[PDB]
Amino acid sequence: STGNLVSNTGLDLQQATGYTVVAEKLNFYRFLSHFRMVHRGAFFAELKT
Amino acid sequence: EEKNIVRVFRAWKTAHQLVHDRGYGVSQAELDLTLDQFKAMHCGMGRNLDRTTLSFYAKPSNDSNKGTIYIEFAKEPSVGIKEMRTFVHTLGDHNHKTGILIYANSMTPSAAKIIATVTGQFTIETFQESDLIVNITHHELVPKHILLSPDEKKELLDRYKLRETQLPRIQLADPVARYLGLKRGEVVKIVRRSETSGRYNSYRICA
Amino acid sequence: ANMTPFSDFNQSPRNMYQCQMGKQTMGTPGTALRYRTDNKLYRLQTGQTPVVRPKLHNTYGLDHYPNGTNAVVAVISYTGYDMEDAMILNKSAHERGF
Amino acid sequence: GKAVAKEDRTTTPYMTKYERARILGTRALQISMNAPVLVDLEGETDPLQIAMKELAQKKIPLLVRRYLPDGSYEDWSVAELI
Amino acid sequence: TSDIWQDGSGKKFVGGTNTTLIALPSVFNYLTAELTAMNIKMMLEVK
Amino acid sequence: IRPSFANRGTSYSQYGLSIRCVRPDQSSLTNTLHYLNNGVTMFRFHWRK
Amino acid sequence: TIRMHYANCNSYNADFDGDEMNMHFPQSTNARSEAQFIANTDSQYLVPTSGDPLRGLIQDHVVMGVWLTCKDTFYTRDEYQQLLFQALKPDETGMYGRIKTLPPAIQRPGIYWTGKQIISSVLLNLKPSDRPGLNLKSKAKVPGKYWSPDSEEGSVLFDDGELLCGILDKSSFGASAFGLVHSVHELYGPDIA
Amino acid sequence: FQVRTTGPIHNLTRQPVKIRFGEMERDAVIGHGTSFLMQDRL
Amino acid sequence: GREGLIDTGYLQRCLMKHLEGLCVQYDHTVRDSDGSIVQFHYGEDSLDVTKQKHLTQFEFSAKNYKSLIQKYKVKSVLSAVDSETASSYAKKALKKPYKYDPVLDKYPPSRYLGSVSEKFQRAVDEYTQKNPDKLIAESKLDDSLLNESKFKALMQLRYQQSLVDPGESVGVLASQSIGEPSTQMTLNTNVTLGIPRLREIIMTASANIQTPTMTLRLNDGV
Amino acid sequence: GVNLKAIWEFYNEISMNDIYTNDIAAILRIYGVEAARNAIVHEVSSVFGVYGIAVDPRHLSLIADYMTFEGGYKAFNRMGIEYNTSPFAKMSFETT
Amino acid sequence: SSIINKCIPDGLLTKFPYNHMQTMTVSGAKGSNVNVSQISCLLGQQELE
Amino acid sequence: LLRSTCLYCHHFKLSKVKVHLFFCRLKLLDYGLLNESEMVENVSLAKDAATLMRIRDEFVAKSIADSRQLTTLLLHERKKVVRAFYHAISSRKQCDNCQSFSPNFRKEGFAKIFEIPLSGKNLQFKYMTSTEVRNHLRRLFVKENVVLSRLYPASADMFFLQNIAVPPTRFRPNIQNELLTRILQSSIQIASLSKDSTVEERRSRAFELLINAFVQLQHDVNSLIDSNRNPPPGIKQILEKKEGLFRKHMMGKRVNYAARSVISPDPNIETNEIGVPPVFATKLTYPEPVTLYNFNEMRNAV
Ligand SMILES: [Zn+2]
Repeated sequence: STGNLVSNTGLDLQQATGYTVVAEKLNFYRFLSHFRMVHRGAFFAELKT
Repeated sequence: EEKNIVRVFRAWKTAHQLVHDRGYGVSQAELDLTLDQFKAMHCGMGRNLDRTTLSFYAKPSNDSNKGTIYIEFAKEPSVGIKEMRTFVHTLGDHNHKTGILIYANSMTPSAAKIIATVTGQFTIETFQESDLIVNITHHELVPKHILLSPDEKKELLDRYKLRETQLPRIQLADPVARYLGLKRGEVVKIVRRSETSGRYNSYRICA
Repeated sequence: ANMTPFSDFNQSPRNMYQCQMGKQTMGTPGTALRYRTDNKLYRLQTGQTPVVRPKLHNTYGLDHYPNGTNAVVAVISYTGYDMEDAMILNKSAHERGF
Repeated sequence: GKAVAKEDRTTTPYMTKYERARILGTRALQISMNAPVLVDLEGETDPLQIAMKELAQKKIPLLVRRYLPDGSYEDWSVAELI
Repeated sequence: TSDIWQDGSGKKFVGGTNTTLIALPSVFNYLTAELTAMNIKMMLEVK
Repeated sequence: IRPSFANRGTSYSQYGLSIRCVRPDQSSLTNTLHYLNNGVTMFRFHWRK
Repeated sequence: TIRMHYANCNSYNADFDGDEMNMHFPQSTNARSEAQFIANTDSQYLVPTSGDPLRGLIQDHVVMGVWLTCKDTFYTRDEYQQLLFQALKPDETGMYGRIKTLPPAIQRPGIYWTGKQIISSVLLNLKPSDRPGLNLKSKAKVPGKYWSPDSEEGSVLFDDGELLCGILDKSSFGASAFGLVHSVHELYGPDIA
Repeated sequence: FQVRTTGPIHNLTRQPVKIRFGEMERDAVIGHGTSFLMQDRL
Repeated sequence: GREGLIDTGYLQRCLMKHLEGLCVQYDHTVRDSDGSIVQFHYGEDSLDVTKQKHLTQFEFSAKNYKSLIQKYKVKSVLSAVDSETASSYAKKALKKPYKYDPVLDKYPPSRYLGSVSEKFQRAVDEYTQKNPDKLIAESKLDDSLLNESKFKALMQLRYQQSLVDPGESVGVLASQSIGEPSTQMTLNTNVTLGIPRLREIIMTASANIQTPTMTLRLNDGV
Repeated sequence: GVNLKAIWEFYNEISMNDIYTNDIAAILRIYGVEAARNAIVHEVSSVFGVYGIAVDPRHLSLIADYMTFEGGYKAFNRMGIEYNTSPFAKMSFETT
Repeated sequence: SSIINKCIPDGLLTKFPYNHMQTMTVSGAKGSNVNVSQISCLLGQQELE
Repeated sequence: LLRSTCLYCHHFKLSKVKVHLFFCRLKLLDYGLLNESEMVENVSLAKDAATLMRIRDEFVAKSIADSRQLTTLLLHERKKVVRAFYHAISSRKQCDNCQSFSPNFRKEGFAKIFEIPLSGKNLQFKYMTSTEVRNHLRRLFVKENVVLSRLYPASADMFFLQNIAVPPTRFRPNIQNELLTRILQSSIQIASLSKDSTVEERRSRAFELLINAFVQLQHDVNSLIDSNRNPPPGIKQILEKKEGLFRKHMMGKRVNYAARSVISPDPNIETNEIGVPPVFATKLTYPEPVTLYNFNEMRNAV
């Protein structure tokens, strides 16, 4: 429901929040694209380079 | 190697130049001193043979302002008090109201305050070589600076209903301020050549 | 991005806006709507497949989620209201169930 | 303070771009609040444009004060401005 | 007697006559309120 | 090779080597090799965050 | 939905995709007079950064202006009258009684007006009661070599408020200096511009 | 699309409760040099 | 394309902060509202770009000049304004020797209809002599409809008639005229360029800049 | 890099016309105030000169003739913020 | 620059006045010559940063 | 300002001649004299120090007499001057008029202040209640009058608060009210504990509980005004919130009579006029006085 990975150890993962998306079915392409997308993490988004 | 000679020579076409740019008067020969002209004037066995004779003066072309000025070149680095207080009574006996000193390098601060008091009606002023060697007035980015009489200053403050603190200021440590020899409060009329619409005359003061 | 007519023609930023916006289209989000407990869904009533298509639009079974229709487009500076990217809609074709 | 004498007035004799604006503003205000009009109407209804017809002939009261930043001020009749 | 007056609690008083009416945005009034809440207050005069 | 190393382990350097080693149940943890300026290598790792 | 003209797009720089706006109305009379005279849209023609005007016509207007202005054009009496009125529509503006035209450039074997005569005509229709007609020569945007080697159009030239030669374009009218409309702004007051 | 001729005022500061005008717009009106308009609108 | 994508305002409360007042007082001595001057005859007084676009357009002014002479309404202007004092002193100041200050400093250009810019006089007279192909003159043939003095008066007229509105709050005009074109564009195609540069030079006005370069032209004997 | 003391020495190049990437500290400190004025004028005019935008030099005139008012040149931040006479704008802009 | 100088002023089908895109380009309305060059000749080198 | 004090000298730590110098400087700067207020330093030289102070004082008197017959520069000068003055007053440790060493004081961010007694060698030549230091500063203020007057005549309470004001319910429809209730509970506990103390290691436990409640009160205030302490917005936290006053409410504020809509262009209407739907023409209305001639229009509209 939340995505926040509350663990005594980060499980060797940089970021610890926003791990889940909601399968927004507004449109079928939005659906599939939600499934197949990947992301690198806002730890680099905070970094404009 | 011996580039010191060209240095101290060039220091004059900034010193003898600093006679008018002040209002005093000097032979057009002291402004047209060639490189070898200086050597011929101040020479000797050396090839160093310049010192102990680099000292001149000038009197006003306005015939007033009480009195005249005298320039001098103290070759000894960091002249200190044992050379500074000494070269004041020369100005006094010669009735030289204002004197000009040049030192290289690092004039000691301890031997600056105690002379700054005995200035009084006189003004030791102030420069030192290696920093003022060519005429900064000879430049593209510096407009024409002209002093003003309290007559003209009164006229300016009358035309604009001002108080003498409502105008733009110039700090005293400005190179052009000391160059012009400014007292704290006198109004400079500068001539901006800002080439967007003609050249005009702005006004500044010193506090 | 593959489901794009002649996608190898337009300057790439256009294709990029194409993906990002086509993911935000008012088409059918599915078929079994009667039992959808969602917040906000969107469905368009009169749908048809394109005339121009890449084959994989038929292969991937996209026949079961049309997202637009096929319009009679005429590029012309006629009206004077369609500049700054603007566009006009035939009244008749609109009331006719566009 | 002081009022500048009429004889010596250094302010621009021109109706400034701002002065016309404020002047017409208040003249519309007066006229709209049942003030006497010093120009014949031509069937005109907007109380404001009427002041335009008034200014166009410069037949208008309500001199203006120009304040010098020092503390002085000029008093220019609208008929006297350009 | 005419000059003097009373309080909502009944405290008699007198004076404080020189009073005028001024237009100002009420948000400034709120600022004065919360600034009085700091014991810091401005003394704005009028003509 | 990343500068962020040297500013933390000052005897270290940006030169380094890592591996994100993983158990058979897919439970990866990392451990970085820090080549320090003196010459030794420090065996960094993470536990209890 | 609130409607305005294109020529304001540029100044507001809005892309006309949906970007909404705030719409204000002054209460008193002085404020509305002030907005009416100082900051009326017609008094905002030269941006403050440099003198370059930014309000003006856009893609479609410059395009068909180029097409029509080209000397190859011709108009019977019907077209000329319909077009002149279509542009004028004085009633929606007022202040004007009756429409005046010019004679046709050619008469035989048939009367025909050119678009350049048309621009001259409209320019005449707005000529202030007593303000001498406009005389001017300024380069066009389209280089002359496009029309022909040693093409004569090249640069718009026209005296006393009558279009003589050259074709109008973005440089003539629009966000451009020393075209036609900019001289209009200077001469016949802004409101006529 | 939200019109507001008038409505509720704030609890504390009597402001129309939550259209925005100011803090960049102020620069605009004072750029035109249109004081009465500014004091009017704000 | 996508690179062009990832490549794609705090100044406007900086350059607007100290530039609130900056208003054009009536004496034509532009100050902040506190009382102290910043300039005389703002930025070469004539005016901000609006009514100074055609000052350079000598030809188009001289072309018709008859719509313009009535637009300026000479018969009213010449009534209450002075013209010959500053027009006379302008010649004497145009004598290159100093002790003849610019008339704008001596005579306010709001009423004395001879007081204009210096470079303005240089340009207008230079144009008068170089290609006067439309201004006739010899002078015996001028007295039909033109005059050397006529167009000269027209130009002195346009300048005086195109002064700044005394009372323009200009500091924010410039604040806009920098802020808008600033964030207008920020992308590049070594010296630090763009808004970082303008930031260091204006916003922090700092010693120790990042790409400090000097440039000196050489002489003949090298 | 900038060392004016140094360029004083050589006479191969004319010691009058010398463009500068600003470092307006140095140019102001040892050329006078007006030098700094014209310098930042031409400087920012170039800063926009690299772009296809033209900014009439009058606004540049004003920015310049103000930034250098005191006799030095003041940055449009806490320092220049801290000297205005109106206790309201100062209350309004950065920190109440 | 060579092949562009050769093709676009004359290589294409219909000449300046009747060509509606030549118009929208050269009249300053919308586009530029670099646009007709890309669409009609070539794309050139892809300068990325 | 306390740190710069001298309890035994009853003065500041500084020399009275430097204090007098800065006094002359500020007085002559007051009337708009800057280079003259800087010329007060061209005087070179307790009795002799008093004579120099006479020299400087009389020079200010004269220069004022000449000047008699505000701007950014002046305040920019006064501010720098007082900065240097304070940097100087904060440095001296030993008295010059008292020649003694006042017992220094150590502060705390948690609103706690005091320090240890004097040193033995210094005799040769913590946290407690606020009333003592309050009277300390009151004594300094009444004693050092002229300079302080130039600085800010009455200066006693400017740093402390005997009774704070409460706003009407009109501004408090909450959190602020609760914080006031808390500080009142604090003040009633203080009054009670003080009465317990005056009516009475008894002093140990009594002073312990007393200073505990004193600090709880002072921390209650510190929390009420500022929220950064006592880990609940404080007043300063709602002003400098950057989300409240002076920008969301003073320069930019919502208004009446202003619509907000999406735009579409139109070529028919005008470059000047804007075409508006009738909805807004209804929902946007403005006042109008009625004269005799515009009467028919207004009547028709009604
Ligand atoms: Zn003591």
